[PDB]
Amino acid sequence: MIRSENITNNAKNILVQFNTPVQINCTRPNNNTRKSIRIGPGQAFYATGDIIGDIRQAHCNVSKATWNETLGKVVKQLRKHFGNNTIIRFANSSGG
Amino acid sequence: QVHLQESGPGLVKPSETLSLTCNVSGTLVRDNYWSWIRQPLGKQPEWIGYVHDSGDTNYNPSLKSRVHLSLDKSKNLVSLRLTGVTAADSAIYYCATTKHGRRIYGVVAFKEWFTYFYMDVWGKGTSVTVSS
Amino acid sequence: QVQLVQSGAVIKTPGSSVKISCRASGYNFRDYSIHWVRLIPDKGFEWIGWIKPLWGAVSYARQLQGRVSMTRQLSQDPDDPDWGVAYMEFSGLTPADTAEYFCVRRGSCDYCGDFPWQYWGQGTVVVV
Amino acid sequence: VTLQCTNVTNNITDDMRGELKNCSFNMTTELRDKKQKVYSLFYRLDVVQINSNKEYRLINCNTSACTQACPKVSFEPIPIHYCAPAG
Amino acid sequence: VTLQCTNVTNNITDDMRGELKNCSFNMTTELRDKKQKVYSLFYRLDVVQINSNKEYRLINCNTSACTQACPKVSFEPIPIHYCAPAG
Amino acid sequence: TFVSVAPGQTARITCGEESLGSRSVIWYQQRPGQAPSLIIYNNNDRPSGIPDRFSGSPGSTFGTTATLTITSVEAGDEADYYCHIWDSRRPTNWVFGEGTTLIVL
Amino acid sequence: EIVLTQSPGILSLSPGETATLFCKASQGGNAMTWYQKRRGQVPRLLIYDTSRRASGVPDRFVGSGSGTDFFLTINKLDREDFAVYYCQQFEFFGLGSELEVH
Ligand SMILES: *[C@@H]1O[C@H](CO)[C@@H](O[C@@H]2O[C@H](CO)[C@@H](O[C@@H]3O[C@H](CO[C@H]4O[C@H](CO[C@H]5O[C@H](CO)[C@@H](O)[C@H](O)[C@@H]5O)[C@@H](O)[C@H](O[C@H]5O[C@H](CO)[C@@H](O)[C@H](O)[C@@H]5O)[C@@H]4O)[C@@H](O)[C@H](O[C@H]4O[C@H](CO)[C@@H](O)[C@H](O)[C@@H]4O[C@H]4O[C@H](CO)[C@@H](O)[C@H](O)[C@@H]4O[C@H]4O[C@H](CO)[C@@H](O)[C@H](O)[C@@H]4O)[C@@H]3O)[C@H](O)[C@H]2NC(C)=O)[C@H](O)[C@H]1NC(C)=O
Ligand SMILES: *[C@@H]1O[C@H](CO)[C@@H](O[C@@H]2O[C@H](CO)[C@@H](O[C@@H]3O[C@H](CO[C@H]4O[C@H](CO)[C@@H](O)[C@H](O)[C@@H]4O)[C@@H](O)[C@H](O[C@H]4O[C@H](CO)[C@@H](O)[C@H](O)[C@@H]4O)[C@@H]3O)[C@H](O)[C@H]2NC(C)=O)[C@H](O)[C@H]1NC(C)=O
Ligand SMILES: *[C@@H]1O[C@H](CO)[C@@H](O[C@@H]2O[C@H](CO)[C@@H](O[C@@H]3O[C@H](CO[C@H]4O[C@H](CO)[C@@H](O)[C@H](O)[C@@H]4O)[C@@H](O)[C@H](O[C@H]4O[C@H](CO)[C@@H](O)[C@H](O)[C@@H]4O)[C@@H]3O)[C@H](O)[C@H]2NC(C)=O)[C@H](O)[C@H]1NC(C)=O
Ligand SMILES: *[C@@H]1O[C@H](CO)[C@@H](O[C@@H]2O[C@H](CO)[C@@H](O[C@@H]3O[C@H](CO[C@H]4O[C@H](CO)[C@@H](O)[C@H](O)[C@@H]4O)[C@@H](O)[C@H](O[C@H]4O[C@H](CO)[C@@H](O)[C@H](O)[C@@H]4O)[C@@H]3O)[C@H](O)[C@H]2NC(C)=O)[C@H](O)[C@H]1NC(C)=O
Ligand SMILES: *[C@@H]1O[C@H](CO)[C@@H](O[C@@H]2O[C@H](CO)[C@@H](O[C@@H]3O[C@H](CO)[C@@H](O)[C@H](O[C@H]4O[C@H](CO)[C@@H](O)[C@H](O)[C@@H]4O)[C@@H]3O)[C@H](O)[C@H]2NC(C)=O)[C@H](O)[C@H]1NC(C)=O
Ligand SMILES: *[C@@H]1O[C@H](CO)[C@@H](O[C@@H]2O[C@H](CO)[C@@H](O[C@@H]3O[C@H](CO)[C@@H](O)[C@H](O[C@H]4O[C@H](CO)[C@@H](O)[C@H](O)[C@@H]4O)[C@@H]3O)[C@H](O)[C@H]2NC(C)=O)[C@H](O)[C@H]1NC(C)=O
Ligand SMILES: *[C@@H]1O[C@H](CO)[C@@H](O[C@@H]2O[C@H](CO)[C@@H](O[C@@H]3O[C@H](CO[C@H]4O[C@H](CO)[C@@H](O)[C@H](O)[C@@H]4O)[C@@H](O)[C@H](O)[C@@H]3O)[C@H](O)[C@H]2NC(C)=O)[C@H](O)[C@H]1NC(C)=O
Ligand SMILES: *[C@@H]1O[C@H](CO)[C@@H](O[C@@H]2O[C@H](CO)[C@@H](O[C@@H]3O[C@H](CO)[C@@H](O)[C@H](O)[C@@H]3O)[C@H](O)[C@H]2NC(C)=O)[C@H](O)[C@H]1NC(C)=O
Ligand SMILES: *[C@@H]1O[C@H](CO)[C@@H](O[C@@H]2O[C@H](CO)[C@@H](O[C@@H]3O[C@H](CO)[C@@H](O)[C@H](O)[C@@H]3O)[C@H](O)[C@H]2NC(C)=O)[C@H](O)[C@H]1NC(C)=O
Ligand SMILES: *[C@@H]1O[C@H](CO)[C@@H](O[C@@H]2O[C@H](CO)[C@@H](O[C@@H]3O[C@H](CO)[C@@H](O)[C@H](O)[C@@H]3O)[C@H](O)[C@H]2NC(C)=O)[C@H](O)[C@H]1NC(C)=O
Ligand SMILES: *[C@@H]1O[C@H](CO)[C@@H](O[C@@H]2O[C@H](CO)[C@@H](O)[C@H](O)[C@H]2NC(C)=O)[C@H](O)[C@H]1NC(C)=O
Ligand SMILES: *[C@@H]1O[C@H](CO)[C@@H](O[C@@H]2O[C@H](CO)[C@@H](O)[C@H](O)[C@H]2NC(C)=O)[C@H](O)[C@H]1NC(C)=O
Ligand SMILES: *[C@@H]1O[C@H](CO)[C@@H](O[C@@H]2O[C@H](CO)[C@@H](O)[C@H](O)[C@H]2NC(C)=O)[C@H](O)[C@H]1NC(C)=O
Repeated sequence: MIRSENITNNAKNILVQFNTPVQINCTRPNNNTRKSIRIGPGQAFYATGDIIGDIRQAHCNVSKATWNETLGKVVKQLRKHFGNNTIIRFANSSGG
Repeated sequence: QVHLQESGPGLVKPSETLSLTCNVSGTLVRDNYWSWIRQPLGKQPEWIGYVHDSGDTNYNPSLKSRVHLSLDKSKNLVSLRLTGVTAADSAIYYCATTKHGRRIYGVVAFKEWFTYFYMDVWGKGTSVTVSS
Repeated sequence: QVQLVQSGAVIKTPGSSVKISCRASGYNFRDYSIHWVRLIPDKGFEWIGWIKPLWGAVSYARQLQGRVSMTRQLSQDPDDPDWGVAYMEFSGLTPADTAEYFCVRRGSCDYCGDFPWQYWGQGTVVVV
Repeated sequence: VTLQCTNVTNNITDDMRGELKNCSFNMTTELRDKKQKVYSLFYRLDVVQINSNKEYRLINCNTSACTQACPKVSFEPIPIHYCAPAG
Repeated sequence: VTLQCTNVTNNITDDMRGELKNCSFNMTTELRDKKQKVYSLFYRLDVVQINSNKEYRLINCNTSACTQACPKVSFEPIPIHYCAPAG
Repeated sequence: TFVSVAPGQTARITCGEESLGSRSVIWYQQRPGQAPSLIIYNNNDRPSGIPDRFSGSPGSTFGTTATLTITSVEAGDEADYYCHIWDSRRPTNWVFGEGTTLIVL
Repeated sequence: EIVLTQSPGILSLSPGETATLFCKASQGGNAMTWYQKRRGQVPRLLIYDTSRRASGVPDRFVGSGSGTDFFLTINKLDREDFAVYYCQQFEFFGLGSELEVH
C-alpha cells in the first residue's frame, strides 16, 4: 500500500509500505581499537586507537531479486493513482 | 623453451649513457610483462621495474629520471637505457619475465585490490661496474 | 550473563605462597557477597571464606585464620561500575591443601537466601 | 584544541580520497599542571582545515562544545507500548 | 595540582610515622591571569606519592574531582519523626 | 641472518617488516654465484620446477612476520633467500629485504 | 556444628524413572539447597530455599520437604543426569550422592 497526505501535492511525502521485507546486510570491516584518555579528574574520553587488519570502506548490501520484485510491486500499486500509460523512473536525491 | 641473453659494455666511464638489451627464445614480447633487476655485489638486488606494450610502463620512483625502458617488436628484444652512471650502479644487471595476478582483499568494485608481479626466470647476469 | 574467570593451574613447592585471581564481570558488583571454596581429592567439600566487597569485610572457617587473606579491588571510573577483581593470597602451603579452588557468587534469584551460591567459576587446581 | 594532523599510513591512490585523518594534539592530564601529547584517528567528515602546515579543528567547535555518549548506555531500540490513562 | 610537600616542623622519631604533610602548591587567584603560591597542612590519609624529589597529589583526583562542604551547613543529627500518610 | 642448519632438520627463516595489511610475499631462492630463481609465488602456493616442504607463511593474519618453513634440509638448499613483500597498506617496495643465507653442515 | 547425611550414597539405577534423594539436617527449619555436579566441571545450582528451581534448568527437578527432612525428586531420568548430587545449608555440604548407569 502507498499512503499519502495527498498525492497531487508535491510537498507532502508519499510513503509506501510493503508486505515482504527486503533483507539488508550492512557492515563496517575496519577493525577498531578503543583507547581511553583521561582528560582530567574522571573524564574518561574515548577515542579510536589503531586500525589493524585492512582498511576498507563500510558498505551496505541488498539482494538483487528481492529488490527487483519489490520495486515491481511498488510500481504496480503506484500506477493506480496516475493512469495506466505512465512511465515511472527513479532517481537519487537532488541536494540538501 | 626459454633462455635469455643479456648484453653490456661492462667497463665504462662515469657520467655516461648505459644501454643493455636482452634476447628472446620461443615466445614474444607481446604476451608478457618484462622486468629489469640490478644487484650490487653481495647486497640485496634492486628492481628497476617492468614494461609492456600499450602504456603499462610504470617505473621505479627511486630513479625516475635517468631511465628508459623500451621493447623491440621487430627484433623481439627488450632494452633498458640508463644515463649518468654513478658508482652505486656497479652491479650485475638482469632481464626477466613476469606474470601477474590479483590479490583481492575486500569489495572488488571499490578498487580494494592490487596486483603482484613475480619474476619467474632470470637472465645470465651481466657484471657492469664503472671505473677508469 | 554473569562470568567469572580464574587463573591457570599452578604446580608449587612446599612452604610457598600462591595468588589466585577471580575476575568477575556481567553484573552489578556491590550487591553480592562473594565466597571461596575448595574441593580436595575424595573428601567432598569444605568451605574457606566469604567476603563482602562493599567494604571488603571478611570471615573464614576455623582452620584458616592467619594464613590466608582475601582482598578486593573495585572499579575506579564513572562508566563501568560492574566489574570487580578478588585476590586470594594463600600462604603456608602443605600437602593437605592439594586441591582445586573455586570463587563463587550469590545469584540473582527471587527465592534466594544468602548462601545458595549460583554462579561458579571454572576452577583452578593447585598441587604442592 | 588545535590539531596537528596527517594521513593514516596507507597506500594512497589519487582517485580515492582518504577517509581517515590521524591527528595528534595537546590535552590536559588528571593533574591540571601537566599535559600530554596524545594521538587519535578521526573521520574526515568531522574535521575542518583552519587557515606546508596543516592544522585542523573539530567541526563543532565554532558552534557549541558538545557531549560524549556514555558507553554504558546502548542505542538499540527497545519496544515501547504506548498506553492510555484512566478516562 | 601537583604538590610540593614536606614534613611539618616537628621533632621526628623513627617509630612514629608523621601524620601531617605540609604542602605548598600553585593555585589560581580571583583574576585568571595571576596565580599564587599557597601552603596548607594535610593528613596523610589524603595524599599519595606520584612517581630527591617528593611530589604529591590528592587521593581523589584519579577518580573524580569532588565537593567541599559548606561551613554554613552543620553535621550533627537533628531527630527525624517519621510519620504516616492518610490511609 | 646466516642461519646454519644441519641436514635432516627443520629451518625457519624470517625476513621483512611486520605485517600491516594483507600480505603477498614472494620468496626467492638464490643459487650462490649463479643467477637467482623463484621458489614461492603466492603466500603458500608453489609453482612447478620445485616440490613441496617450502611452506610459506599464511598472510591472512595481522601483526606477523614472514616465516618460510623448510623441513629435511639438504645440501642443495645451501642458497640465499630473498623476501619480497607486497602489502596492502604499504607502498610497493622496489627494494628487497636483507640477504639471509642458509648453511648446511 | 551441623552435620549432614544423605540417604542413598552410591546409587546405580535405570533411566526414565523417578528418584527421591533424602537429606537429614540435625536441627530443623533450615533453608535447604540442592546442587548437581558433573565430574571435572563447574557445579551449578538446582534448587534454592528447599522448593524452587532456577532459571534455565529443566522442570523435571523438584525439591520438597520441611522440618528436618528434605526430598529431592527427579521424574523421568534422562541421559544427562548421571552425575553427583549435593545438598547444603550454608557452610557445610553433604558427602555426595551418585546416580550411576546400570
Ligand atoms: C556485500 O556484497 C559484496 C559483493 O560480492 C561482497 O563482497 C565479497 O566479499 C568477500 C569477503 O568480504 C570477498 O572475499 C575476499 O576476496 C577473495 C575472493 O576470492 C576470490 O579470489 C580468489 C583468488 O582468485 C584467484 O584464484 C582463482 C583460482 O584459485 C582464480 O579463479 C581467480 O581468477 C584468481 O586467479 C579465489 O580463490 C576465490 O575463490 C574463493 O571463493 C569461492 C567462492 O566463495 C570458492 O569457490 C573458492 O574455492 C575460493 O574459496 C574468489 O574467486 C578471497 O580470497 C578473500 O579471502 C582472502 O582474505 C581473507 C582476509 O585476510 C583471508 O582470511 C582469506 O584466507 C583469503 O586470503 C587468501 O588470499 C590469497 C589468495 O591467493 C592467499 O595468498 C592468502 O594467503 C589467503 O589464502 C589463505 O587461504 C587459502 C585457501 O585455503 C590457503 O591456500 C592459503 O594457504 C591461506 O591460508 C576474501 O574472502 C570478495 O572478493 C567480495 N567480492 C565478490 C565479487 O565476491 C560482500 O561480502 C557483501 N557483504 C556481506 C556482509 O555479505
Ligand atoms: C598516527 O600518528 C602517530 C604520531 O603521533 C603515530 O605514532 C607513531 O608511529 C610510529 C610508527 O609505528 C612509532 O614508531 C615506532 O616505535 C616503535 C616503538 O617505539 C616506542 O618505544 C621505544 C622504547 O622501546 C621508544 O624509544 C619510542 O619513542 C616509542 O615510544 C619502534 O619499535 C618502531 O621501530 C620499527 O623499526 C625497527 C627497525 O629495526 C623494528 O625492529 C621494529 O619492530 C619497528 O617495526 C618505530 O620506531 C611511534 O612510536 C608512534 N608514536 C606513538 C606516540 O605511539 C601513529 O602510528 C599514527 N597512526 C597510525 C594508525 O599509524
Ligand atoms: C554515490 O554513489 C555513486 C556510485 O555508487 C557515485 O557515482 C559515481 O561517482 C563518480 C565520482 O565519485 C563519478 O565520476 C567518475 O569518476 C572517475 C574517477 O576518475 C578520477 O581519477 C582520474 C585520474 O585520477 C581523473 O582523470 C578523473 O577526472 C577523476 O578524478 C572518472 O574518471 C570518471 O570519468 C568518466 O568519464 C571520462 C570522460 O568524461 C572517462 O575518461 C572515464 O573513463 C569515465 O568514463 C567518472 O567521472 C561516476 O560517474 C558516478 N557514477 C555514475 C553512475 O554517475 C556518487 O558520486 C556517490 N555520491 C556520493 C555523494 O557519495
Ligand atoms: C591498633 O592499635 C594497636 C594498639 O593500640 C596496634 O597494635 C600494636 O602495633 C604495633 C605496631 O604499630 C605492634 O608492634 C610493635 O611495635 C614496636 C615499634 O618498634 C619500632 O621501632 C623499632 C626501632 O625504631 C624497630 O626495631 C621495630 O621493628 C619497629 O619498627 C616494635 O618494636 C615491637 O616489637 C616487639 O617485638 C620485638 C621482638 O619481636 C621486641 O624487640 C620489642 O621489644 C617488642 O616486644 C612491636 O612489634 C604492637 O605489637 C601492636 N600491639 C599488639 C598488642 O599487638 C595496632 O597496630 C593498631 N592498628 C592499626 C591499623 O591502627
Ligand atoms: C598503491 O597505490 C598506487 C596508486 O597509484 C598503485 O600504483 C598503481 O598500481 C597499478 C597496478 O599496480 C599500476 O598499473 C596500472 O593499471 C591499469 C590496469 O589496466 C593500467 O591501465 C595502467 O596504465 C595507466 O596508469 C599509469 C599510471 O602512471 C600510466 O603511467 C599509464 O600510462 C596508464 O595511464 C597501469 O598499468 C599503476 O601504474 C600504479 N601507479 C603508479 C603511479 O605507480 C600501487 O600499485 C599500490 N601499491 C600497493 C602496494 O598497494
Ligand atoms: C533463620 O532462622 C531459623 C534458624 O536457621 C530458621 O527458622 C526456622 O523456621 C521454621 C519455620 O519458620 C521453624 O520450624 C518449626 O520447627 C518444628 C520442629 O519440630 C517443625 O514442626 C516446623 O518446621 C517446618 O514446618 C513448616 C510448617 O509448619 C514448613 O512449612 C517448613 O518447611 C519447616 O521446615 C515448624 O515450622 C524452625 O524451628 C525455625 N528454626 C529455629 C531455630 O527456630 C529460618 O528459616 C532461618 N532462615 C534462613 C534463610 O536460613
Ligand atoms: C587511582 O590512584 C590510586 C592511588 O594513586 C590507586 O590506588 C592504588 O591501587 C593499587 C593497585 O593498582 C593498590 O595496590 C598497590 O599495588 C602495587 C602493585 O602490586 C604489585 O605487587 C604485588 C606484591 O606481590 C604483586 O603480587 C602484584 O601482582 C603487583 O605486581 C604495590 O606495589 C603497592 O604496594 C600496592 O599494593 C594501592 O594500594 C592503591 N593505593 C591507594 C592509596 O588506594 C588506584 O588504583 C588508581 N585507580 C586507577 C583506576 O588508576
Ligand atoms: C545522484 O545521481 C547523479 C547521477 O550520477 C549524481 O550526479 C553526478 O555526481 C558526481 C559527484 O558529484 C559528479 O561527478 C563530478 O566529480 C568531480 C570530482 O571532484 C567534481 O569535481 C564534479 O564537480 C562532479 O562532482 C557527476 O558529474 C554527476 N553527474 C551529473 C550528470 O551531474 C549525483 O551527484 C547524485 N547525488 C548525490 C547526492 O550523490
Ligand atoms: C603540544 O604542545 C607542545 C607544547 O606547547 C607544542 O610544542 C610547541 O609548539 C610550538 C608551535 O606553536 C613551537 O614553536 C615553534 O618552535 C620552532 C622551533 O622548534 C620555532 O622555529 C617557531 O618559530 C615556533 O616558535 C614550540 O617550540 C613547541 N614547544 C617546544 C618545547 O618545542 C606542540 O606543538 C603541541 N602539539 C603536538 C602535536 O605535539
Ligand atoms: C608554583 O608555580 C611556579 C611557577 O610555575 C613553579 O616554579 C617553576 O617550577 C619549575 C619546575 O617544574 C622550575 O623549572 C626548573 O627550574 C630549574 C632552575 O630553577 C631548572 O634547573 C630545571 O631544569 C627546571 O626547568 C621553574 O624554574 C620554576 N619557575 C621559576 C620562575 O623559577 C613552582 O614549581 C610551583 N610550586 C611551588 C611550590 O612554588
Ligand atoms: C545477510 O547475512 C546473512 C547471514 O549473515 C545471510 O544469510 C545466509 O545466506 C546464505 C545464502 O543463501 C545461506 O547459505 C546462509 O545459510 C544464510 N545464513 C543465515 C544465518 O541466514 C544473508 O544472505 C545476507 N543477505 C544477503 C542479501 O546476502
Ligand atoms: C595526505 O592527505 C592529503 C589531504 O589531507 C592528500 O593531499 C592531497 O589530496 C587531494 C585529494 O583531494 C589530491 O588531489 C592531491 O593531489 C593531494 N596532494 C598531494 C601533494 O598529494 C595527500 O595525498 C595525502 N598523502 C600524502 C603522502 O601527503
Ligand atoms: C619527612 O617525611 C618523610 C616521609 O614523608 C620521612 O622519611 C622516611 O620515613 C620513614 C617512615 O615510614 C622512615 O622509616 C625513613 O627512615 C624516613 N627517611 C629518612 C631519610 O628519614 C622523614 O623521616 C621526615 N623527615 C625528614 C627530616 O626528612
